[PDB]
Amino acid sequence: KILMDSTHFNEIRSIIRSRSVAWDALARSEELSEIDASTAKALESILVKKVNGKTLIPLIHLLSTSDNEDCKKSVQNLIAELLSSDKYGDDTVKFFQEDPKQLEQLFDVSLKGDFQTVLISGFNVVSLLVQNGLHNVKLVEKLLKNNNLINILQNIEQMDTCYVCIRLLQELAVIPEYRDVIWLHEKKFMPTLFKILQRATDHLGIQLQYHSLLLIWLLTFNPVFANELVQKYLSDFLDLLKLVKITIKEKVSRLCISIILQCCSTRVKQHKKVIKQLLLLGNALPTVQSLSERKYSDEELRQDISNLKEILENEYQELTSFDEYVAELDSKLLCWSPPHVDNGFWSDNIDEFKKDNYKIFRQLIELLQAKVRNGDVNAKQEKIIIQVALNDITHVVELLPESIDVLDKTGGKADIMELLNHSDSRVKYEALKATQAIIGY
Amino acid sequence: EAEEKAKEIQLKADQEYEIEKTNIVRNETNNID
Amino acid sequence: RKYRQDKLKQAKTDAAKEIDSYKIQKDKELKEF
Repeated sequence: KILMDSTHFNEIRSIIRSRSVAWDALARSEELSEIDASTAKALESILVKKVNGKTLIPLIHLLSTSDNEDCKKSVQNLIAELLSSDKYGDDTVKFFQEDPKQLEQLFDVSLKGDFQTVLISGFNVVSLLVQNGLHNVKLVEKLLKNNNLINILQNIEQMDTCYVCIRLLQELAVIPEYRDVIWLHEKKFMPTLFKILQRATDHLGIQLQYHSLLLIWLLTFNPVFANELVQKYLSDFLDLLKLVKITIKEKVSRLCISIILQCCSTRVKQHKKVIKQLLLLGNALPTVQSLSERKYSDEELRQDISNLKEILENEYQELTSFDEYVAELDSKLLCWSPPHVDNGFWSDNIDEFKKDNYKIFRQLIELLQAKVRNGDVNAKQEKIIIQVALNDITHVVELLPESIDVLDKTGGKADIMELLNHSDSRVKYEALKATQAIIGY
Repeated sequence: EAEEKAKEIQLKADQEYEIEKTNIVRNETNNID
Repeated sequence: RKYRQDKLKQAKTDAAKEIDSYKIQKDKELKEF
């Protein structure tokens, strides 16, 4: 196979070879012809253990004729072994390149039959398509669109199948047309990649995560695909950074750094906007600063981390605390940021809050109302957000008192009164402080 | 075969650099046109 | 890996220079037309 050296590929090949059907037995059961049985036996002796060569067509015909699951698994295992073998496999790939019917038959066999047989056939098809002459974007797209490939990729329990699928996609990503096909497949099944990234952030799993990161980086190599994937998941960069920080593997960290840089690379559209959004939301600058302080054995990974840190510092140089506050308000997430407890920041941002008919004050009132609606859950993060919103409302009432009337009109006083009866002690104290700042002493 | 895979991965990076060179062709083409 | 990495820099420069010449050649055809 193309990536038969992987543990998942070896396990799939062993599973396929476990269900083996003899060519003579298939011929006896009218599942193959005598010449087809002889060709299948020759191929089995050559690969599973003489090369069939031109006889591989009779073996494929016998496999198609033998609809039994065991026979299909044996044929897939023989094909995978031939692809792994140096003498064999290459001849089959050349024949498929010369005759598109053979390539079409191999593509149809891929992701078909038994799960082990489907995996072996897909690996054989990927190995055949590895050659430039036999490469076909349409065949790769058809194999990806198969339900078996999607099930293998989404098989959380079957980590080996997902790792094999990710490795096959990464290998196919070299060809630009196959790279576009892999990008389309990623756009279709981004949920599997997101789940893999979340599992890595929170062995077979490590290899699958590394393959997924490599495929993501290969897709992001194209600026259009990177720009499209940037808006697909705003938290993808944060998840990748968390996985890189958690993972100690140099290769995985380097791949994550390259993927993060590709999204913020100048080639991708809205590079400055994407970098600013990443720094404001995922705290790219602090993570990059922490990574720079940490020592990495790999020189390439260290250089990538240094470049990412420089890019984050350049992006944060233009940004200010006001941009961070605006991003936090837009994301409706507040965890007692330094600006909330900074008297100078509130004093210098009081006019900005009341600007545009107190647009920031209205947004804060809406966030407080949403937290009050979400106050039934009374989660720790929700309680912290509610307390931060109450503190911000108290500050915007103490300074620029004109906003107090707007808050009262928008139900801010009612929200504060409702929060005064909250079970949480901190929320009740914050609401009492806001009420005291409103009309109290 | 582990060393060959690293060279092949680096060879893929050479193709990516060549693709980057092909990207500069678009900028050069607009000036000639 | 280092040998192929060095070829990436050469590919990024040789292909870009060759592609720029091709664009100039296309401009000559447009001027003749």
